[PDB]
Amino acid sequence: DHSELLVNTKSGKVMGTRVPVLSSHISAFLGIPFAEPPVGNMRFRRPEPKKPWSGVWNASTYPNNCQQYVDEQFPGFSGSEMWNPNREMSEDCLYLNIWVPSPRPKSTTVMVWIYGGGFYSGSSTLDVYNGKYLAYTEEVVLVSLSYRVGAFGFLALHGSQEAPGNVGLLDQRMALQWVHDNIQFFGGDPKTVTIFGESAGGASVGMHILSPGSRDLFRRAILQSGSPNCPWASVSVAEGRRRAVELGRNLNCNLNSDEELIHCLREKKPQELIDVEWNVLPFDSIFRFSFVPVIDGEFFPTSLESMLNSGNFKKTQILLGVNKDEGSFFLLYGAPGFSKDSESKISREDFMSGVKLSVPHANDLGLDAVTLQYTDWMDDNNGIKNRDGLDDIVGDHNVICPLMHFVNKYTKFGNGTYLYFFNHRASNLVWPEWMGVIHGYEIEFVFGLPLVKELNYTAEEEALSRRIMHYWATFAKTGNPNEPHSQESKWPLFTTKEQKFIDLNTEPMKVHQRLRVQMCVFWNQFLPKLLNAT
Amino acid sequence: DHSELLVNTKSGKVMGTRVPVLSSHISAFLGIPFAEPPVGNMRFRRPEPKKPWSGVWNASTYPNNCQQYVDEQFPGFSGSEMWNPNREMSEDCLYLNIWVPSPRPKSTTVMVWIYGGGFYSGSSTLDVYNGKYLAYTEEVVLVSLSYRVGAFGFLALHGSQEAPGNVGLLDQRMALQWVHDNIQFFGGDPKTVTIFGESAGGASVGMHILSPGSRDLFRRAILQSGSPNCPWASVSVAEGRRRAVELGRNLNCNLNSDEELIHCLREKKPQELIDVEWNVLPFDSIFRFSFVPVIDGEFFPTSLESMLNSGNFKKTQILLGVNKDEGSFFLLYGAPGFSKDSESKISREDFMSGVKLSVPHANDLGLDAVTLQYTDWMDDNNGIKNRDGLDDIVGDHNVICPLMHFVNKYTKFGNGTYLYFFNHRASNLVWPEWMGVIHGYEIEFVFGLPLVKELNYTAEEEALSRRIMHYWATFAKTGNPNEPHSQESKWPLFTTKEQKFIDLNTEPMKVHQRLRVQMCVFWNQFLPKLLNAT
Ligand SMILES: c1ccc2c(NCCCCCCCNc3c4c(nc5ccccc35)CCCC4)c3c(nc2c1)CCCC3
Ligand SMILES: c1ccc2c(NCCCCCCCNc3c4c(nc5ccccc35)CCCC4)c3c(nc2c1)CCCC3
Ligand SMILES: *[C@@H]1O[C@H](CO)[C@@H](O[C@@H]2O[C@H](CO)[C@@H](O)[C@H](O)[C@H]2NC(C)=O)[C@H](O)[C@H]1NC(C)=O
Ligand SMILES: *[C@@H]1O[C@H](CO)[C@@H](O[C@@H]2O[C@H](CO)[C@@H](O)[C@H](O)[C@H]2NC(C)=O)[C@H](O)[C@H]1NC(C)=O
Ligand SMILES: *[C@@H]1O[C@H](CO)[C@@H](O)[C@H](O)[C@H]1NC(C)=O
Ligand SMILES: *[C@@H]1O[C@H](CO)[C@@H](O)[C@H](O)[C@H]1NC(C)=O
Ligand SMILES: *[C@@H]1O[C@H](CO)[C@@H](O)[C@H](O)[C@H]1NC(C)=O
Ligand SMILES: *[C@@H]1O[C@H](CO)[C@@H](O)[C@H](O)[C@H]1NC(C)=O
Repeated sequence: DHSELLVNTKSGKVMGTRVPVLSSHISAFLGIPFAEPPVGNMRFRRPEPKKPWSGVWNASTYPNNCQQYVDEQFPGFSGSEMWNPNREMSEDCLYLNIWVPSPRPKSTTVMVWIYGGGFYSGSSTLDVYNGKYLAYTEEVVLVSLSYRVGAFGFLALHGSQEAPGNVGLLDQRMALQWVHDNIQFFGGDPKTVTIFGESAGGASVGMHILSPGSRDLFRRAILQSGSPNCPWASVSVAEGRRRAVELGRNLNCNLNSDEELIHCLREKKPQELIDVEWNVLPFDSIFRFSFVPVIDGEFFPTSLESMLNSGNFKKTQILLGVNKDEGSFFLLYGAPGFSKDSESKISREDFMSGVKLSVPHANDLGLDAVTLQYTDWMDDNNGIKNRDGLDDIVGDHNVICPLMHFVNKYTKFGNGTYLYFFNHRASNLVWPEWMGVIHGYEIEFVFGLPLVKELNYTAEEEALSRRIMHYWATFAKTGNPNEPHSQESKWPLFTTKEQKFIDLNTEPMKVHQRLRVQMCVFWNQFLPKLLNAT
Repeated sequence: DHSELLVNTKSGKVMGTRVPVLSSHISAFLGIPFAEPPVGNMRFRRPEPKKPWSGVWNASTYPNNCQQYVDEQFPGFSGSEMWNPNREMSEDCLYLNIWVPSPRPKSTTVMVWIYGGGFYSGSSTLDVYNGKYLAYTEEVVLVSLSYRVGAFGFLALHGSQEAPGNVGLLDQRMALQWVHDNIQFFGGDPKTVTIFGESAGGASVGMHILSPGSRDLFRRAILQSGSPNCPWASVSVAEGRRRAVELGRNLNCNLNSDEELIHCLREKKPQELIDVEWNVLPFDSIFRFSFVPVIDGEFFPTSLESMLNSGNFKKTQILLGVNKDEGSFFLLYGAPGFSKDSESKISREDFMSGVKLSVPHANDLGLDAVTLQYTDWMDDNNGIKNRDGLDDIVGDHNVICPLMHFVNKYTKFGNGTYLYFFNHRASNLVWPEWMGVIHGYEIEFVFGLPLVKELNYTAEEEALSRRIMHYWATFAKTGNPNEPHSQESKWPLFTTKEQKFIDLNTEPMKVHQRLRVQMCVFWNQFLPKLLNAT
């Protein structure tokens, strides 16, 4: 061995780079390969482990991002563009990044970040996912992985080994296997790996908790605004096959066999796929994504609900939560009457339109039930109430209530649950006020952006960020976000009986109980019963 | 003619009696016949007009009450016994009573009282229905009528002219015809007759508004805690026939034809019928009564809802309303966990039991919907909340929400609607506090009991009574409860757009809008849709 930036791993040697962070410096190993390029005939296939290399892999720069749909709704607007790929796209995109304190630790807590983006997009290289603040401030080794999205990751033709489904999740698993096998060389402890992620990454985290083939590869878990049972995070194998054939149909493929369909899809340029990906959804919907995880009998041995009910999952500690206005983004992008530069007060007809888009699988009685539950009939033409109503419908149904169902099912068998409600609206938010505390906007706090002066956060936002980062890292280290014997207020354990959680914001800690219970009884128990009966 | 107590009517002469009232005196003509005794072979038959008589009918004393079930739940307790027959019972019971100011007016406003009691009980002669205070204080001629209840009034074998159904309602119509024909001799104006009643009497009032054969016989209407469309106030002709045959079956009757069944029922003593009357209900229920009005194609030409929708009803002014805790009585008598001398905090299981009794025609999804609508899931074991919840369920479903549906349908075609919410709990109430403002407990205020010192009301309750009596009588006189050009606060008109109502209590008037709208959308629109689909 020779110097701090050189690490010899089981796949070969890697040379990283020294990075400044908050007046100090750490090491960064960017763009390390964890799988063979899933290109050509390996499109849609399971990933294969990266063949070891001779020489020194240069890991001074970010890798390519996976091939994906790029948002152009607000060209140049920082609010949207901060989510788009900031590197060239390529199918050659299975890489990971590691930020390591300096001096190199010996055996320290590891955190592995799994990006969101609806299973159709996302990048490990975004500015908001820069691991250097968290690695430096909390003294963790912070890994970000990547995985195939869209059809490249989730095209599913169950029965075929050429496009089985779930390959994106197997990408994530392979990176976790590599971390298990190699992170000791960077000074990480492979026995103390926390996986964490947001939205689709939060669902993904839950999915590794459930999947037998993944559970052993990590210790602990954090789920931010996402749950493995969310209504958008998986499809049946029949629905997967249906969408894959419809994809073929949109590209004039031969549909006579899997073999013909796959061969045709493998010859298309990546953009051809992405150009028609959104055409295969079965309903007029918002918060529904075309190529997502499939309940295949393999990655997931049975239905998610039967797994949760029977305790068929990894038993460990989890820390998880939701933002106050999870719905607002999806409505802005997808529902009539919502706009970025308006207050977006919603008429009764835009309301009813929005209900239908939000619960696309409901029949008419079901839509009446939703409408009744969320309408203030003493004031039914209030545009603000209609707007916020629909924001709650989308948030509750797609994020908060499936998370609460997960949390209640998990807590029965698990070894410690910590639950949060993030309701701080950042002082420098570029999105309009009506959108509130937006899906994804806790991530900048978790990654320490407010510690960076030039980004224009307040001092109280810096404090909030430091507190969150320290909850997250102390939890990853110990299974408990609270500092042993500190003076600070204690985040209590969520238990089956008392169902406690805390808010996360710049005000003194407040403990509450039974997060959105009234609505979640509707979404989790009554409505599914209504739709099954009718 | 000769003196004030002697009146010559079209049926013959009547001698009344002079009655003291509040330091003064008025005349009372008690127990005047309006139909032939509906006895023997006339049991279950339409009423026949009373044959005129020679000589002077002595009308100095109250008539017999109709044959009915007598409440013995709290023997001797004034709260219950004030509702029971206070005269001997007889099938010979079709009489009316008239209270007339002194000196005899010439042509004054007339108010005709139709008692409640679920169509199975009630009496014109109760102390709480004594018309002398209202007649004296407001200078109206106050009539109370009677009508056959239970099977005697409502046994229905559609197709037969021996027991057609609705004969009790035809009793009421015959008394109204007699008033139309004869009240001028008492100094009443037959062109200005208001019919008013409570619970089943309120439903009955609505029924005469709807029925073509009754509409012409009165001018204006007042409905207290009852609506013609209430779920307990009518049955289909198939359900009527079913219950009449089951009545036969309970009495070992021959069931081979209507002719045989009726003949057998006509030989029974009245008590035999009453002893088994409650056995014929199709469900385990509260707020459901065995022999009630039938939707026959004659009294009611079509379904009540089609009548209301098409404007097929008398167009006039109406004044109507509800009490705050309409449910409490039915729960006390009928639901587990409610008792008179306890606070009646209700367990979750007594709650679920009570929901089932309250909505006996719902399937299991429907019961889940009701449960969800009325349960505070942040506090679901609160015994007080469970108690009050069920009190609201019973009240909303059986009284307030059908009244609100009636009020909204009527107001579209009608000529002026005044709506109230009576929420004063009397200072001397003998029932427990949990029961609140009980079904029937506005009646003592409408009839002026609080003006009587010995009855132990407060001075503010006396004021309330006087205000109510004056609303009721000014409305009966003019079609508007408000005094032209007075200084007092104005009860506004309920309109389709603004849906205003007032509270009635001892505090300054408050105007509100959209009475229990949130719950009434559930009962009136969503739940019936849910039960029809499933
Ligand atoms: C986590 C991850 C990402 C986030 C995010 N990204 C921005 C979301 C990008 C919006 C594109 C939707 C159009 N979705 C589409 C797709 C296709 N075709 C389409 C064709 C027509 C219309 C829409 C289409 C094909 C490929 C798949 C997508 C944003 C937010 N939070 C996030 C939190 C908050 C607000 C702004 C955006
Ligand atoms: C308007 C009119 C009457 C009212 C009233 N009357 C008191 C209500 C009497 C309770 C009896 C129910 C049992 N109903 C029953 C019947 C039969 N059999 C039964 C057999 C078993 C059990 C019950 C039975 C046969 C005949 C029909 C009834 C009361 C109130 N408000 C009223 C307002 C308020 C509280 C106290 C009572
Ligand atoms: C998490 O699991 C640990 C250990 O498996 C639990 O700690 C045990 O608690 C039981 C009962 O209180 C004791 O009998 C054991 O001695 C404990 N084990 C150890 C090693 O401490 C702990 O209670 C679990 N935590 C939660 C929140 O369920
Ligand atoms: C009740 O009916 C009366 C009369 O039928 C209504 O008064 C009429 O109002 C219309 C339109 O404002 C006028 O053209 C008539 O001249 C009025 N008639 C009389 C004789 O006054 C009255 O508006 C109705 N009230 C309600 C509340 O609907
Ligand atoms: C590694 O490759 C990157 C690619 O841009 C380059 O910028 C850098 O100079 C290279 N460093 C070394 C040590 O080869
Ligand atoms: C911070 O604020 C300045 C001054 O208004 C502004 O010009 C700049 O764009 C902001 N910087 C960032 C990184 O948002
Ligand atoms: C009328 O009959 C009643 C019946 O009790 C009786 O009390 C009263 O004395 C009679 N009065 C006359 C004038 O006959
Ligand atoms: C009125 O109050 C008195 C004194 O306590 C009581 O004894 C009496 O029963 C009450 N009277 C009535 C009519 O309720």
